[PDB]
Amino acid sequence: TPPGLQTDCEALLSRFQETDSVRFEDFTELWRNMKFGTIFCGRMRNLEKNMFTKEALALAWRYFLPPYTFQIRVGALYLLYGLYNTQLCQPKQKIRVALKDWDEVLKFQQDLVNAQHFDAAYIFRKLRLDRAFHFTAMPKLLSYRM
Amino acid sequence: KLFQASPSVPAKYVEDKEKMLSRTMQLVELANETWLVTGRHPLPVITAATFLAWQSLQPADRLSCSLARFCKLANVDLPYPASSRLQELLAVLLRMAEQLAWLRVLRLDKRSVVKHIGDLLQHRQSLVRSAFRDLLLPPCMLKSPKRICPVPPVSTVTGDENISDSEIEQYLRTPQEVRDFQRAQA
Amino acid sequence: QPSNVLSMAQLRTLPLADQIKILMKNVKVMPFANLMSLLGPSIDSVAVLRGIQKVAMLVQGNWVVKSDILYPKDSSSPHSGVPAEVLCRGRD
Amino acid sequence: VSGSGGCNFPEYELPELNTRAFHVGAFGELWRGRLRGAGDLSLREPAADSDREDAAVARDLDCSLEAAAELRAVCGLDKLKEVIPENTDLVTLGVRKRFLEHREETITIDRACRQETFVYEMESHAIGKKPENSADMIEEGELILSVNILYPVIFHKHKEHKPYQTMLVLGSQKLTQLRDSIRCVSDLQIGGEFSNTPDQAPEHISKDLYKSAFFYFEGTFYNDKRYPECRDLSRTIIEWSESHDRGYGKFQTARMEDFTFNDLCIKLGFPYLYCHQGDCEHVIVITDIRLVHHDDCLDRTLYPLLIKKHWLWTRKCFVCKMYTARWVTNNDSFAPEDPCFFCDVCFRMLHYDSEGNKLGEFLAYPYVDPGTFN
Amino acid sequence: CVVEENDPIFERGSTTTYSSFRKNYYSKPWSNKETDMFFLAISMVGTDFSMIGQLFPHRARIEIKNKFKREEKTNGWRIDKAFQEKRPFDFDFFAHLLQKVLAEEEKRKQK
Amino acid sequence: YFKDKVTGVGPPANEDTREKAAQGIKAFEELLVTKWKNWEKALLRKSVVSDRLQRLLQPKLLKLEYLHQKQSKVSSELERQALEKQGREAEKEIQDINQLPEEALLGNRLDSHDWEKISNINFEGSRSAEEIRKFWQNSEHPSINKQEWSREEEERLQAIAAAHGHLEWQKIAEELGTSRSAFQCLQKFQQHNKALKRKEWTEEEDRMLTQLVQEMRVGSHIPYRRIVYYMEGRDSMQLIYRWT
Repeated sequence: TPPGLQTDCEALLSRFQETDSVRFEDFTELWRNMKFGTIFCGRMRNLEKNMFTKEALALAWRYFLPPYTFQIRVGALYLLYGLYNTQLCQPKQKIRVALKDWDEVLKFQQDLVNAQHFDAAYIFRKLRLDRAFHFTAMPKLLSYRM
Repeated sequence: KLFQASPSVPAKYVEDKEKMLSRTMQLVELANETWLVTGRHPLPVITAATFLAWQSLQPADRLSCSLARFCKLANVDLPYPASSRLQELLAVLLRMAEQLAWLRVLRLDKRSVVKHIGDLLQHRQSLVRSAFRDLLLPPCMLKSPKRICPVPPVSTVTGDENISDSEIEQYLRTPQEVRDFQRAQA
Repeated sequence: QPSNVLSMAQLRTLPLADQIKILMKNVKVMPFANLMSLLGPSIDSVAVLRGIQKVAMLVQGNWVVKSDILYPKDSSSPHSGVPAEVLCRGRD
Repeated sequence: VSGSGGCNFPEYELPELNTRAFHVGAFGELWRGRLRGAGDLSLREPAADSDREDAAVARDLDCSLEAAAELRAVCGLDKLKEVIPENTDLVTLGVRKRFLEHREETITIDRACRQETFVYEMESHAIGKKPENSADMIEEGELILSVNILYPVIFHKHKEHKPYQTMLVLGSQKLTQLRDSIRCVSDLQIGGEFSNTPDQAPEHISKDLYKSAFFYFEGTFYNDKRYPECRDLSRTIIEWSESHDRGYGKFQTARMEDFTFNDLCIKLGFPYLYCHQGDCEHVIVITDIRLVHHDDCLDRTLYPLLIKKHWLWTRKCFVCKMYTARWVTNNDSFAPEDPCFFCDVCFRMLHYDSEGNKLGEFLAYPYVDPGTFN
Repeated sequence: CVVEENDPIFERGSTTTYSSFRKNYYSKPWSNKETDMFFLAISMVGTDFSMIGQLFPHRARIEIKNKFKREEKTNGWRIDKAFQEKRPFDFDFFAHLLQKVLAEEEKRKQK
Repeated sequence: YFKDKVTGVGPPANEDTREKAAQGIKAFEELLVTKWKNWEKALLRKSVVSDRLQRLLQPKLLKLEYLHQKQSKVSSELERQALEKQGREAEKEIQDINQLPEEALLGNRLDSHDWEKISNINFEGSRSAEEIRKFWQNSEHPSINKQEWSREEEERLQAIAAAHGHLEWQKIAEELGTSRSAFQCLQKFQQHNKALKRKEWTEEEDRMLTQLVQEMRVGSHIPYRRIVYYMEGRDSMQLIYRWT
């Protein structure tokens, strides 16, 4: 796991908690202040940036765990949406989702659609439209050699 | 059980019974001629000898083992002082290895001396003679005792009839002490 | 639930290499056609040939079992007690 | 005997190290019944589109017919800014600057990732691979399993066994395909002796001479009987398991020509082993298993892909140091050491005259370099 | 009938057994302040092993006898020095000192 | 845990392993050659000098023990004096053998020495018998000149190699008179030789290079070592220009 990203995510979580509501307008307002999508291009595009954005998406979706609060869930969902939509590199790194992880998102989208939040449901609609999911049995791969 | 290649023991530890018996007999004879059977129990010396024999039969794959590992593999309760006895025997081997020219040039130690044990058993007579010309005693008395059996002072006097009488007054209990003794275990 | 201890039924249940080895150990002299007939027509000829080339040699168009097959390294002459290497050299 | 004990919801036996055994075949049905999974065709379109989007969303999830959420669209595509990572206070920007500084220190160019280019090309081989015909197209919901093998010993002796290759296989395929797809240098070696006649052509490699190969998955030994020459290597392993009370339960034997990857109730990450050619061993680690996606290879018969072939250092000739050797010597008369290496032009001049007569007494064996498969 | 109460144990396979012939009686060691309090108890009470064993709950009678014999053999001068000086029998302060020694040995075991 | 899932205390063996190891099908378990160390050199020196000293002392020690036994069994005084004089001579022999400097007792490169005894006892089976034998014959020996060349022997070396036909380098090195092994001089000979390189590029080799590239090239990286393996004469330095 990248060490700097473990601090960058906790830093952006402050501005995520700073939001007053779950309407998609707050993210558009924060985009003018906290431009997280600056490293998407950088000075070089290779397997280095590929692994960088892969670990970024992985550790960002990791914050979508059930113990996290609803505002944190909305913030993480919109962050993953923006990070995937700002992928201008040659490969299209899709977020990796596990079987156990796809259980909370059902009731999450149910609560979003029952609360009459059209933008929150349209986010997931467009995410499914892009086919941006890697359905895996486990969220991360690991061996026993270490 | 080292003679049979049972599944409980790897094939690398299996050896011949006659060769091991002869090596152990030579080692216990070496211990007998070097004062290692007098006073001490024989069984720990026998265990140390057979352990050294088993190690010397294949030091390439058996020097890394120890006496506890060997006793666990053989399913035999190891004697407690045996290891110490082993050390003493090892020391004897050193006192032999210093006499042989090639061994004293090799500069062996307590661990690398087992691989040449057979050589030490080839000419053990001259080796032990040279070692004894430079006996064996317990390490408790080999600390260079400068005072051996110190002579006590001659104090066989007894005065005339009585040296003193205040000793009796010192050894007796006072009434307060008697009452305290009666109250302590009342 | 002698070397001819295993019968033909128990032999056919063994792999082809073991079958060829046991047949060459028992008969020690046999043609290729007889071996193909005994093993069965359902077995390919190339496999039988590659199997017999490992334990047999060609003598005047026939197949003779190798010397080391009949006399293992731990065996000896039942009549003189000489090592099996000398027997193998003499048979060769 | 049916499938062994296991639930299709993998619970970790040790936290983040391994998981309990489970029927991997039932995943392709469980995840396909819990989620429709439709859309594995890459049918994304290159007005009417908005009308279809409305007719879908306002009927599935949304209740309002107003296209007010489309602002999000212009927030993603239109408001998307060939830029320099600066003028902002982020920690990811800091680590990017650190990487760029470390590059500007010593790194000259990006042309230094051949070990990464290998994996990049082996992954590109899996994308854009159209099928051969309509009847060969993979069906939706196909299970795909990754595997990591550790065969050789030429790598670090005083360190762990990290540097080797990784392969990928399909679920609907038979185990015989995975058996024949595993490539190992030991199959390319040649038997016999060549010092008597180096010009003798290879008659039969060890692949065709000994085809024995079996797998081990939770006491299930799958033997192969396609050819009448192969043998059953599991005949002894069972006896050594039942000769003494070692605590190992009875092992079930089966064939390979009638068993699929679906019935393999195995653990993910557990270090199993595949065995072939007597004692040729390969430690196997099943890391990931997943359903088929719209970006994977569409050819079913052409998917035993080695997604990561690790680099290997070819053994050079010890004499000239400019060619790869092909013969290993033993009991040599002029070599500085016994396990010396020689190439063709060197092995010819070493102990052979113009006419090819054997000079001196020595032994030689055909050394096939492992770089043939690498 | 017992149910899963005892475990199998391999012991004494009837081979050549080592002749131990040693019963190492386990004895609690002696500390410095423990030796000092034993010496002061001797000086206060005398050589009455019974009373000493009564006021030593952490010790035994045979251990006290062995310690007294070894002291008489080694430090006879200190033994006579302690026997010359006398001190009245104390009970409450003796219990306080016992509690202090308990706390000290507890702190030592914590280390 | 790297060899096998069955690697317990005692690992089993299959029947096919005998067929694999009997036909000379060695693949990887024989390529684990390692370099040498200073302590290994010291151990080899000590082992060889100890072996030679033991071979020289064993007959003398046996004769001394026999003389001791005979003088303990015999009773005549004249015979006792004769045996005492013979034992004194043997003791003086043992003394002058023990006080012999460590240069004459090293023998030669091909001297008779028990290599198995040195391997299984001294080296503890860490090095093979042949691996220490050949290492003491040419790699570690005082008769091997460790000094480098002076750029004056390569000319006569190649002259003799051309006059003889490059058949046996041993006789060439012996006639050259360098006091060095043939393998130690042949490396520098081939390093100074010009025939290892190539010449102006042709057209037919471009076809083979393009085929090898289109068959085993990956991304922006080209494995020119494969080209060196297939195409003879091309080294690794100047061959990359073929695609630069």
